Amino acid sequence: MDYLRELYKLEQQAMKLYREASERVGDPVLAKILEDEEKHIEWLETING
Amino acid sequence: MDYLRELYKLEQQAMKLYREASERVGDPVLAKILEDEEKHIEWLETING
Ligand SMILES: [Zn+2]
Ligand SMILES: [Zn+2]
Repeated sequence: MDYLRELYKLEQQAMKLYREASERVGDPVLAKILEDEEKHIEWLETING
Repeated sequence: MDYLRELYKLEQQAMKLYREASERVGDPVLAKILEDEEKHIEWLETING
C-alpha cells in the first residue's frame, strides 16, 4: 500500500513551494493554484476507498 | 530565476503517475486531477519567462 502516499508526498511537497514562493514571485495565478491543489489533497484522502 | 524548476520536477513527476494509476484505481476524479495539473504546467512555464 503506497499509491496515495506517493501522491501526498508529491502534492503536499508542491503545495509547500507554491505557498512559499508567492510573496517573492508576485503573480496572482500562484494564489489560484493553492485553491486547485486544496481539492487535490481532499480527493487524495478520498482515494483510500 | 532558479525557482519554478523545483516545482516543475514535482508537478510533472506526479503527472507521470496520475496517468498510470488511473486504469488500476478506476476513479473518475483521478482522471479529472491530471486534467487540472495541465494548467499547472502551462502557467508554470509561462511565469518562468
Ligand atoms: Zn495536485
Ligand atoms: Zn499542480
